[PDB]
Amino acid sequence: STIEEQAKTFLDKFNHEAEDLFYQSSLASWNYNTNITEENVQNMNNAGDKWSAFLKEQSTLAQMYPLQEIQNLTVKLQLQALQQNGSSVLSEDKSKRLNTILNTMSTIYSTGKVCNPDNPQECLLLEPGLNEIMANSLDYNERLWAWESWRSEVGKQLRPLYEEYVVLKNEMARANHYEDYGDYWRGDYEVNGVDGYDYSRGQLIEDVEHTFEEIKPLYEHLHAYVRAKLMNAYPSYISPIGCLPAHLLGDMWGRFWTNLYSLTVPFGQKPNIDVTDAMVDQAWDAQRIFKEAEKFFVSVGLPNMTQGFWENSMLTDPGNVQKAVCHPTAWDLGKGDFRILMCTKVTMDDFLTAHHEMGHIQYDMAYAAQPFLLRNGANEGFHEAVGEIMSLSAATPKHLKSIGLLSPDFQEDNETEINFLLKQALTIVGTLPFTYMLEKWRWMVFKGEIPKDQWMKKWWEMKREIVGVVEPVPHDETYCDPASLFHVSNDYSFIRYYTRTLYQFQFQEALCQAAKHEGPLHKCDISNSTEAGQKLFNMLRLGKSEPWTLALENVVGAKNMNVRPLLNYFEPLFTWLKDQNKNSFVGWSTDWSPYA
Amino acid sequence: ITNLCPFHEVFNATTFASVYAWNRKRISNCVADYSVIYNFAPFFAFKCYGVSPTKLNDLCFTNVYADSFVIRGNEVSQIAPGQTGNIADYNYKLPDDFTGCVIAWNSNKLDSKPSGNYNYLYRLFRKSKLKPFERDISTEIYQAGNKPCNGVAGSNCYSPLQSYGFRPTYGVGHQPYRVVVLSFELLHAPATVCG
Ligand SMILES: *[C@@H]1O[C@H](CO)[C@@H](O[C@@H]2O[C@H](CO)[C@@H](O[C@@H]3O[C@H](CO[C@H]4O[C@H](CO)[C@@H](O)[C@H](O)[C@@H]4O)[C@@H](O)[C@H](O[C@H]4O[C@H](CO)[C@@H](O)[C@H](O)[C@@H]4O)[C@@H]3O)[C@H](O)[C@H]2NC(C)=O)[C@H](O)[C@H]1NC(C)=O
Ligand SMILES: *[C@@H]1O[C@H](CO)[C@@H](O[C@@H]2O[C@H](CO)[C@@H](O[C@@H]3O[C@H](CO)[C@@H](O)[C@H](O)[C@@H]3O)[C@H](O)[C@H]2NC(C)=O)[C@H](O)[C@H]1NC(C)=O
Ligand SMILES: *[C@@H]1O[C@H](CO)[C@@H](O[C@@H]2O[C@H](CO)[C@@H](O)[C@H](O)[C@H]2NC(C)=O)[C@H](O)[C@H]1NC(C)=O
Ligand SMILES: *[C@@H]1O[C@H](CO)[C@@H](O[C@@H]2O[C@H](CO)[C@@H](O)[C@H](O)[C@H]2NC(C)=O)[C@H](O)[C@H]1NC(C)=O
Ligand SMILES: *[C@@H]1O[C@H](CO)[C@@H](O)[C@H](O)[C@H]1NC(C)=O
Ligand SMILES: *[C@@H]1O[C@H](CO)[C@@H](O)[C@H](O)[C@H]1NC(C)=O
Ligand SMILES: *[C@@H]1O[C@H](CO)[C@@H](O)[C@H](O)[C@H]1NC(C)=O
Repeated sequence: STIEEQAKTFLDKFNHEAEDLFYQSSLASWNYNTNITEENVQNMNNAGDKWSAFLKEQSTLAQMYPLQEIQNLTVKLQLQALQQNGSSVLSEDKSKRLNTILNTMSTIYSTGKVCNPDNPQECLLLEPGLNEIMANSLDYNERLWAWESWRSEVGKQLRPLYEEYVVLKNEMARANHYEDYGDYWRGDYEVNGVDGYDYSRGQLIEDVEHTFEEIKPLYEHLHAYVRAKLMNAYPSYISPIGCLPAHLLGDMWGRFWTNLYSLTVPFGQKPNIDVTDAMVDQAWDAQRIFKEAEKFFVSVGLPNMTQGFWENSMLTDPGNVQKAVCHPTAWDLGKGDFRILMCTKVTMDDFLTAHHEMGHIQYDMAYAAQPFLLRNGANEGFHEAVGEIMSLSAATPKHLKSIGLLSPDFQEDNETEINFLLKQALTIVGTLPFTYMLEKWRWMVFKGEIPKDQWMKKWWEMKREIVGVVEPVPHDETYCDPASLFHVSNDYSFIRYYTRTLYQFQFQEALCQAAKHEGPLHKCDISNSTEAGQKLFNMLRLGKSEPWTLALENVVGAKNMNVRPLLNYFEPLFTWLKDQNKNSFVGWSTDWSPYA
Repeated sequence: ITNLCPFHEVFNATTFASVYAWNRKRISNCVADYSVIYNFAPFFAFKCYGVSPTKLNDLCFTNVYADSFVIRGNEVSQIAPGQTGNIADYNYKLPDDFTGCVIAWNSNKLDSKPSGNYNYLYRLFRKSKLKPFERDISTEIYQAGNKPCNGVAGSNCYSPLQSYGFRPTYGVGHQPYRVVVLSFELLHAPATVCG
């Protein structure tokens, strides 16, 4: 008959085959992750090989149907997804070289170990001891040694591999119709074929720059306050108008500033909000915590878990000979099977992580009716924002009192609120300039504007410029500092966090306004409202069928990202920071270099 | 009362075949007692259309037909008059004036293995719709393109029959369900089946 029906039949067959193959692969992966054995490794390898092959032949067969004959605007989307995610255009030698480079990079990053200073006796790994040293150790010399040694020993090996990798990726992208790998990455947000909702791959850069230009002042005030506190901590090294030394950010790379809370607490004498002792006294356990999270999810009107989830999901550390990865994950094996993997302890951090993962589980359940190629979020930020809004809402003193863990006699005021806001800021605000810089540098290097001989010079120049952090030790072009990051080494996009940061606050403001909330935004609870839950579910059930711009309009009445919700959220801290920055000059100096 | 109409064969059979080839059993010349049906596990959907369930023993008909097959959990709502959807319009079509009851209960423990089940097939493509109370077993390449398939598979040439898959870990709505359909009718002949 017509091309549309001929493609519909093919999609109908592929939808049924892919579900079975994906279920088998996911079951094998879950079995290995809960049971680390060589036989499970082999099973995962076989399942993954079969799935990848099947995707390859399906994508190859899908090339027969031209796109210009389709007007459903849904079959076109499914066919485009299949083609994009299954097509390969590289020669066999180039593909083998690229795969070998990726495997070597992953192995080097995983097995990279640094040894104790000026000693071949002992060598340490990143996660066990280096992270703890960077988080807690206050020794200037020790932190500097760890930073320098780790960065050198990881980057000097991976620099030429990164050069060959960027060459191969640029070749592949130019073989495709995209201009370069940066355009290939930015093509995720593109929306075409709809009037009044179209999006262009080049508009993302302009929007990100505009948002950063609007967000700068809060970051600069926070930087001034943190500089003052770090001067109070370490007297001699820090300069009044210069950038902060890189090795004193409380972590390996400076992604998060959470570890500086002990040094930068505004009002230490006030008690901190902790319920670990209360949970210990009330004899809570993982099942009780998960039941509490499920009850909170039910209270807004969303459906709750099935029996299979409780029967199959593991929520405790096995121990003994059974060893499993304890990084919390939300698993969607498909075909109505949803599981959660997490090693749980009796802490408020795990209590919040329960809600955070349950949000992802609910989002996965929401779009179960959509086709296989559309069972996914609108883009790479919606899933994370949905996961994070529930964790944002579950930390309120009102919710803590309603559950009963928090004492009813607790009172809130100036200093509790300011401490909570600063603790949230040190985690949320700090990472945004770093993410923007990393994405901008990767886009520039993929475009080819920055030559290899000037990669490091430009890197440290914008380090002095934007984030206001200066290197402690000079480095030549031999090093590869960006490759020291896990995401950079393992080829993952990085703008999803920047998008999620704005999306979560827009969603939170929309839900709080829907729930007829009054007062400061940071004290908001949506547990008992049934209209915010209805709106959220209405957005969740769509899936990938509708454009993300249309979904965002349906939620918040806007077609683009905005920072005004974030500014409104952080205004009470902004006023206090303005008050406290009276005698400190705001702004860093790029000319300052700590190494004379 | 000697010749009890035996229903524990149409039920309790350990084999219900596939939906695309459903068995048909004619019950006649016996005394029918419907109380034996309620002796099994709780039924997922007990729906009677043309007769009150309490008065099944107070009225009787010329003949009774029993059909049995196995389908998925979430296609049960489609076995009903006036419903539209793949299974109903391609494997088992009911008439508008259907008089009887529809029986369906879960059999996950009995019709599932960890390795996978591929002995329960169903039809996916067909040239035209199905008339009420019709059966098709023909297995030919469903041609979708202009170029004739010539009896081979490949581009725009697909097999019509596609099999299910049943594992014990599947969620509700994908687990196998066993369905039994009872039909009552009239014609110019003595009824002779009741008691
Ligand atoms: C088309 O083909 C592409 C492959 O090119 C597939 O793309 C992948 O899609 C999946 C699904 O989104 C991506 O999976 C995501 O990976 C992230 C990477 O995390 C790494 O690091 C953590 C440790 O920090 C490890 O634990 C992890 O195993 C990874 O090694 C995850 O962080 C993501 O998890 C997020 O969501 C869960 C909830 O589900 C949260 O609990 C997490 O905390 C986190 O927020 C996620 O799992 C994958 O990265 C993509 N590949 C690439 C190369 O980008 C498509 O799936 C495919 N499309 C099809 C088949 O339709
Ligand atoms: C693009 O193609 C899709 C796929 O066919 C079209 O979606 C189809 O829309 C029709 C009418 O809305 C749906 O029919 C309905 O079927 C259900 C049973 O599934 C029945 O109960 C209803 O009474 C109704 O008849 C059909 O299911 C649906 N198909 C799918 C796969 O969802 C869509 O309409 C097309 N778009 C355009 C613009 O033509
Ligand atoms: C964890 O993995 C081990 C090894 O893969 C499992 O032991 C296997 O168990 C199956 C069935 O129980 C046997 O058929 C294999 O012969 C066993 N292999 C070995 C090497 O003993 C073990 O059962 C797994 N644990 C859990 C809880 O599933
Ligand atoms: C949502 O409703 C529930 C029940 O109507 C509220 O739970 C009560 O909360 C008060 C504190 O305000 C406690 O003293 C009661 O013991 C709770 N009862 C039960 C049965 O849990 C809950 O507080 C409401 N949510 C909000 C945000 O007010
Ligand atoms: C949530 O689960 C409980 C059992 O734990 C159940 O009684 C309740 O009906 C569920 N919620 C909804 C909305 O069905
Ligand atoms: C603390 O609250 C009191 C309430 O009267 C107010 O006068 C004071 O200015 C507040 N201090 C800060 C730092 O907000
Ligand atoms: C059928 O019934 C017999 C006896 O009534 C019993 O032994 C057998 O297990 C039953 N089988 C099924 C599948 O119900």
